[PDB]
Amino acid sequence: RLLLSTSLDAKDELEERLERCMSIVTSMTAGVSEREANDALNAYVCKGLPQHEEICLGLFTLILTEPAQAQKCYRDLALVSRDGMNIVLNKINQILMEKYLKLQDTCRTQLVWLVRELVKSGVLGADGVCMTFMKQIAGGDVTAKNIWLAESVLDILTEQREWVLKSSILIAMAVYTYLRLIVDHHGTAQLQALRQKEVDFCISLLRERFMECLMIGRDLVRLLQNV
Amino acid sequence: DANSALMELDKGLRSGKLGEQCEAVVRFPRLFQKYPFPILINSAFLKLADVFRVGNNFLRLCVLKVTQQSEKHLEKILNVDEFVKRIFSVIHSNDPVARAITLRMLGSLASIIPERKNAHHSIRQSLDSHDNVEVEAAVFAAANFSAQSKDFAVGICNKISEMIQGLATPVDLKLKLIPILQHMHHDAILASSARQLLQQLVTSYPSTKMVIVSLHTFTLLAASSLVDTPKQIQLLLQYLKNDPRKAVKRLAIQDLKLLANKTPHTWSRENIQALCECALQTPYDSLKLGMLSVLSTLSGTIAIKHYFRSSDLVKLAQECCYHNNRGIAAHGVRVLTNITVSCQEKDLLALEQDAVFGLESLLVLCSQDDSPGAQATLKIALNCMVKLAKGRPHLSQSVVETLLTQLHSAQDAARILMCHCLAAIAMQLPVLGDGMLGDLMELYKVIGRSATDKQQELLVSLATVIFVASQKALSVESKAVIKQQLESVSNGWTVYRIARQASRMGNHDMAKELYQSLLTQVASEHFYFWLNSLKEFSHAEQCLTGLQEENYSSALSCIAESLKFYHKGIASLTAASTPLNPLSFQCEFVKLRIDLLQAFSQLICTCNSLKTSPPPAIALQRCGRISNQMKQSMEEFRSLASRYGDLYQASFDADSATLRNVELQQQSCLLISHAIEALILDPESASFQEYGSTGTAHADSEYERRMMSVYNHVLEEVESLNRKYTPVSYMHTACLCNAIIALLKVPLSFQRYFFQKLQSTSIKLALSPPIAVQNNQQLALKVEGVVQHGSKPGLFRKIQSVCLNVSSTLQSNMTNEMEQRVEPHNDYFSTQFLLNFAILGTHNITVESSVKDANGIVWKTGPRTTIFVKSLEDPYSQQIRLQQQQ
Amino acid sequence: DVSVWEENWEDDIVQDDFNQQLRLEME
Amino acid sequence: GGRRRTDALRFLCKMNPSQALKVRGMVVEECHLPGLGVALTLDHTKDGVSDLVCFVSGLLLGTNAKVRTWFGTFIRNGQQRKRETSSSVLWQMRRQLLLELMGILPGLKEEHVVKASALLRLYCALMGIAGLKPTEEEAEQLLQLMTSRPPATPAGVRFVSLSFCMLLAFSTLVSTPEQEQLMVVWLSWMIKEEAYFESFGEMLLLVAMYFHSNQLSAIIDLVCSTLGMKIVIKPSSLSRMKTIFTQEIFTEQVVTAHAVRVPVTSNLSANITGFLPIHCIYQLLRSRSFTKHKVSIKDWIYRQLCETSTPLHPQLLPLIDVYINSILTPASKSNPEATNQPVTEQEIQRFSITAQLLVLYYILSYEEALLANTKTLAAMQRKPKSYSSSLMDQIPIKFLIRQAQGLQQELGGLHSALLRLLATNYPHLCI
Amino acid sequence: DPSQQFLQQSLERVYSLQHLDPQGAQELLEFTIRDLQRLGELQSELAGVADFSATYLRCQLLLIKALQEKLWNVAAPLYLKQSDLASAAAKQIMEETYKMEFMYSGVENKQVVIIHHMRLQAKALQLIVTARTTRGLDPLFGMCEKFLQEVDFFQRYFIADLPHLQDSFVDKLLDLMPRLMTSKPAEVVKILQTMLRQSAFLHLPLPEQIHKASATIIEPAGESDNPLRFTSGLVVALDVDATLEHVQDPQNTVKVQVLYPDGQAQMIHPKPADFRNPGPGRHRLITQVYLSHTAWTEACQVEVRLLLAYNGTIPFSKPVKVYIMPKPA
Repeated sequence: RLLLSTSLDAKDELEERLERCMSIVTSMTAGVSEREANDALNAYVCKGLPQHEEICLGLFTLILTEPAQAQKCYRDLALVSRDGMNIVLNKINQILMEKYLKLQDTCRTQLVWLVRELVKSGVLGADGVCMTFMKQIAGGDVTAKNIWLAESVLDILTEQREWVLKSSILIAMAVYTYLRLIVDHHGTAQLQALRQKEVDFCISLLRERFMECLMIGRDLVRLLQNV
Repeated sequence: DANSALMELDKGLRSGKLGEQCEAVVRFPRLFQKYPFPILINSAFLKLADVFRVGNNFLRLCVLKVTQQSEKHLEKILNVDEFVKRIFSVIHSNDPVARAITLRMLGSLASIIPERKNAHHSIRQSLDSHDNVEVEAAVFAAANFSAQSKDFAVGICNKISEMIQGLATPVDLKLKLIPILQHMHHDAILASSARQLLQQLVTSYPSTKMVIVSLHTFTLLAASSLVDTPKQIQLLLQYLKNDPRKAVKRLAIQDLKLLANKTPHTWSRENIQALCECALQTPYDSLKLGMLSVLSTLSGTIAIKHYFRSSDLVKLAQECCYHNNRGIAAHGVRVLTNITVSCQEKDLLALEQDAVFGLESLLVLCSQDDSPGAQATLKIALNCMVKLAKGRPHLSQSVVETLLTQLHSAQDAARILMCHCLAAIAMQLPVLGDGMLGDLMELYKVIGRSATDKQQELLVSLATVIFVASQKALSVESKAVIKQQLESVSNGWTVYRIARQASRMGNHDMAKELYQSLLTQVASEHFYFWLNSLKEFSHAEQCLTGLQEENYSSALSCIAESLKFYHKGIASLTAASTPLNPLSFQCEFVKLRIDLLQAFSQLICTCNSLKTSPPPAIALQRCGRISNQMKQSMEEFRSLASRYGDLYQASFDADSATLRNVELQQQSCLLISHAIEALILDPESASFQEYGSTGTAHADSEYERRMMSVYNHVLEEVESLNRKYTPVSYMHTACLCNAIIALLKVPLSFQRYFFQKLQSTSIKLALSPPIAVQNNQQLALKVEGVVQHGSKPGLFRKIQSVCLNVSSTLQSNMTNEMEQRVEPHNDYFSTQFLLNFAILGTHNITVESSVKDANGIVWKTGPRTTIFVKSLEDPYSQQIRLQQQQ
Repeated sequence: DVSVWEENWEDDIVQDDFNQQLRLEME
Repeated sequence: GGRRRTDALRFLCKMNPSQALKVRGMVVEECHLPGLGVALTLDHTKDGVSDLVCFVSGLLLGTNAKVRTWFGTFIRNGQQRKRETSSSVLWQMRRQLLLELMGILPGLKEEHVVKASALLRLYCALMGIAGLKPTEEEAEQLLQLMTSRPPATPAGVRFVSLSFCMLLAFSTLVSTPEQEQLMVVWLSWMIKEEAYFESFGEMLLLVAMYFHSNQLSAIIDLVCSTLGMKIVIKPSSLSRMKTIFTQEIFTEQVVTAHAVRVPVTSNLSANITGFLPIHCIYQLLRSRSFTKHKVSIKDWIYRQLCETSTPLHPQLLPLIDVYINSILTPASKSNPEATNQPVTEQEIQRFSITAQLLVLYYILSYEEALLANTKTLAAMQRKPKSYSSSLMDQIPIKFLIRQAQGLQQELGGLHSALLRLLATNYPHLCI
Repeated sequence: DPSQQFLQQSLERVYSLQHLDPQGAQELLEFTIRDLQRLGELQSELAGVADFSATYLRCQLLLIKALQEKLWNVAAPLYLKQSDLASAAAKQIMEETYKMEFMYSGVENKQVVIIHHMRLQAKALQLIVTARTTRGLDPLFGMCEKFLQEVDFFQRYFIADLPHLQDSFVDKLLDLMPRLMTSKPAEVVKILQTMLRQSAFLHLPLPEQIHKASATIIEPAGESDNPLRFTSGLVVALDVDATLEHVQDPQNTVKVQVLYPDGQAQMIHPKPADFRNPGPGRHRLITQVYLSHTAWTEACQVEVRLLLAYNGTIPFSKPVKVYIMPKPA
């Protein structure tokens, strides 16, 4: 399977929808060359709306499955998406904030790769994905995997600071969240370098976007006093 | 990346703001140019069709522009059904503008989706609408679909008949509707029905605009459908003779011009008779000029032969050649020139003088007019007299005489064109008369202080005719020429072109002087070395002019001195080679010239050795040393001929003249080899059938003609000595070395491809590869190459099929030999080969590329690319082999 | 259109790179 | 055995001098006994250009790579062995070249410039392919040859470019400090010269920008392209040269001044490739250098845009975008194009359709920048300096965009940007 | 019918105007073959006679062009076969004569005589060029004896038709037959060379009804990137479907051919049972061709084509190709 569980775990109807998506996306491909595969795929997508959504979710799950298949299916999704995958991004948000407790590590890495691809490509609505993924970071915890995930999304945001600049509210969300992470994190030399990177980025955002930081609220001062 | 760029462009489409949306839409065709990948094209067009369906009218028009521009890419659409379905949905919109844009979209897409019935019904419905924009769009789409489909064509033919017959249609829409009928050439009965409709149209709508449009459409229909061309020509002639309007007559002229250019053979004697009668009767200069242009175009084909003496055409041509208007005179004299050259009937020989004198009158008329129309008429007249001289030498003499008489008083541009014509005359016809040379020298003298700007081209053309005229060497007149150049030119480029012409015509001493004078002006390295090499080659060839008949010691001395100068020149030349324009042809040609001269030197040495090394007392094996040396000489000359053939095959880009020159060099090598064989090695085997029409061949150059003459003389000399003497007689060597000095007497002539290279084509020859592969899994290699071109692709040759040959060898054996022929098919071919390697070790894979032209000749042109591959087996196979090797 | 001489070398509508540099070098 | 065979062939050739060069050609063809070929050339030599120079240049710079590799291995082995005992013919050839060097040195005479450049190319071929370590006297003569001052002819431009590439390729040649300061005063004099730019100035600007950006690999590519062979240059030497070059002879101010002095690339387009002065101007403008150094870039940009051919060079649109962005600096900004005769005469002494479209795109993007900045402004009252509405009347926007639509595939990005501008700011023209 | 009489008058024009100079003859021949091809494309009914006449006139054009080549006024030692066109001309005329004889159905004896006459002229041209290039007397004697044997075979085969071939090449050869037989190889080759130049152009009689045969493979269709994966050494069977029209004896004459991407050109004989006739004037062909080969480094394309065998074989349809990926053990 994809999500870690056992026999006693409830049969998750969302996961069964994902399994049906696996069935249709894989069995329709049948290991043929990508040309006829995407031809038939576009036919099935344009047949109707629910099957279009099913194909999109199948492509999304394939992006979480295997690296080469993730590359090919992300290519096919960008090629065949009709509405720009906005409701697909909505379902991505739902699956993310609901099933992150059970998500496998390889699926986590491939989902992070998909998030980086979406941010770099500048697909509309990526700000929502960024801020809901940001929301899942638990404060006051020192788990290695969570800290690695925080560092990875921080790297994504730093390389695409201009995409943050064009997203007005995301500036405030990111700076506040990274201040909270700063007051949370300390103890190790790697955490010290991470602290340096975070404080440099936050100071740069605060100076360059002071007017945008005005609407954060008085809790900004609360974070300031501790650092 | 392709997909990255695609979606980064797509996010602009979704932006909502119209500016970004239309920006992305018009950005799409560039993306197609970057990535001609059918997956990407299909997805992009689906997105285009979606935004076309949902977007506003301006965005739809932008998508229409993109579809029209991206015509070449849309046949690679996979999901044509969905694409056209979502495109077609907009046709139900009440907005007439949207319906018009959709109709235009379908018309653009008609190539990939003909025979689609709902689209046809949509076209048919909109044709009878009220909104003029929608009706015009429907007309355009109907044009496109009728061009593609067949059943739609007859349906629209019927609808257009009943619509034009109807009274609701306005005049302008009727004008727009008629040229739809030009696509009714899908079958005979449909074309005939369209012909009846057009006849009805011209009868019942006699005003200017629609008779114009209708009879032009009938002309195009008849051109496409060849069945009704004679009656169309008859109808056009009828409208030319009867209709009084000037515009209708001029269209008749243009349509007859088109038909003459597209099908001269279909014309009958009656049609030409009618056209000549029309030309005689009409008084207007413009109509006469046009119809005489049509007649002249007809005369340059087989229509004259079908026409046939004194007749209407001859009388018309004679009358028009003396007409006041320049164009009418030009076309008339061209008709006379064509009729004289084409056939040798008695009345034509009687009237050939009339053509010449009329041509002289036109020449004196246009010699000082100095206008672009005058320049065009002068070019026509000069081309006509060049062709006439090529046909009539006894007329060519008087042609040369009048050309020289009018040269002195003509203007500068007229003099340039006259000199070009005279150069052509002299080049094709050898016996021009050295009395020409005095007039040309006198003209060259006075022009030395004529002008500064246009004086340059006149100088180079005059120098060209001087060199072509001087079949023999020069004199102090060359000193006068160089003195005038140094005093007045002060430009260098003209000096370079004059030296180039000198080297072309064999006046190598003049070339040496000019190149030596010109060395200081240059500024680069490779150009300096190139000029120095040309100077040394000219000096080496001027050394060749010192030969005299029957003197063999001085002959060997001159050959050795020329070898010295040639070696210096080739050192300088191979110093001039650079990655940009590597002098490959020049280097190989000079190497082969050096090797040929070395072969002549060794052959002279052997002819001297016949008396210098008497036969041993131990001893046609008596003269053993001479026999062995003649064997070596035959081997060397055979190898030289083979290498000249290799150069010929490699010089695919070269023009006809360069190829003929290289063929002449190879023929000289073969002549010497055959002379050696017949005289020495086996006169019994020399059953030559050389007796024939060899001397009657039409030589296109003085150098070629002299080479063929010496070939014939040497061949007949060899035959007389076939059996008359012992095999190692002194007469054999005497005749042989006489042939050598006779061949070397004529100066080497360079050609276009030595200096100027055109039709530059190469092969990238990409492939799918320091390399190794399992022996059990035999290698499958995919090869593909784009065929580059420079300016005009098919100037001289036209690549008709690429030929690929690949070989395999170890120890770096010919184990994988197969030939494949593949066409460029849009100037980018591809194919694969299957090769096997039974022997474990180092294998070299040599892949060769050859080009087959339209004529069927095979040209060895492309890269001799080679790749190394290692041969090895998998571990477990080797393990079981070792274990079971009992 | 027609041309007075077919083997005329002064036709310079198409100039190759070698002749392009050579003309510019000394003019 | 080899020496005996070479001596026998020498005696044979001296016995039949006329066929000596035939033996040399056979030597080259068979790729056997190069020392014999060099000795035969030396013997046959005894003003023009010496046949030895032509022969060695042909061997080194010829098409056949086998001959090049064979001759290079020969000369390298000859240099390595015996440490100049004067026995090998290689030292005789080098002494002959030295005599030619002393012959060409006097600035240079009128026609001697081309021969000197040819000798420089020959020595470049040697020190690059052969790996021949030059001697101290060789280095001194070469550096004396670099320092000369030809009479600013196209041959002079070629010579100075070759000499500059020479200095770039081999920092071991200059070596000691007095030769170094000699070369820097020579470089300063070359900077002060103006007639070279009618070329050398373009590549000089290019190498200065590459050093500033530290794109040493690009330096190697440009130098190899200019000379005409591939050479391994060991970029550490280039860093050592770049130190003094940038810190003393090319600061940002002086290179900016030279760049505005540099002529434009006439009829630029995608047909001509590689880096160009437009790229250098774009990099400088990205760095905001002109406003720092108080230099009027506007005239250069205008004259460059006037000179354009039908295919669109990709760097033109970013250049115009940055230049417009350069007009909106708070303290001091680059001068915008004049409302007077440049723009007006561009839109009616004909000018290219591409030039008209580019300048029109400049006007429209400038209007957008005005609308974007005037929202904030916070600068001097002359900061907008907007073009007169009367000027906007003369410029035919619809006709030029029709022409652009006709010529789309040559001007892809230009056409797309133009349509964006039309739709976003002239919707009434988009009915 | 306007089209039928148009074709008739065009052919009559060619037959009347063949006596022009070589330039005019070549131009008229080119225009006529273009017109005949355009008529065949435009009307499918006359496509048979149109393509038949186009092939015959193209044979005549190839014969005419060869006789105007440069080598006829250069001595045999100076000849070089790299620039030669006569050999290729003879080869193309041979192939087109075979196409004329076998491809088109409904051809009567009165057309076969002219087709074989053109074949004889092509063989004569081949003899001429081989004599030109070679120098040994014995191969000339052998080749000339073989050519005379072919002439004898032709004239004995069609004894009832010689009066209707007046002024032709074979008629003039028969008039000079004893002299040709007795003469030396050089004299006979020269006299037949100058005889071939002056030969008249026979008037081809149009058949009452004639259709060209054609096949179009449809089972692989235009193929796709998808390769037929299977283990190496073993055999993968590929279906073959084609629509054959106007083939006289398809169960015997038609042979399926598959070309691997190398010198190995395997050939197959479909059994007569699989051929089925759904309607008159056509033939369906269902075949299951079997293909095997060793392991390949990656998927490659394999060509399959229809051949029309006779008593050799000729190409018969558009060469379709398919992708094969033989996986290892």
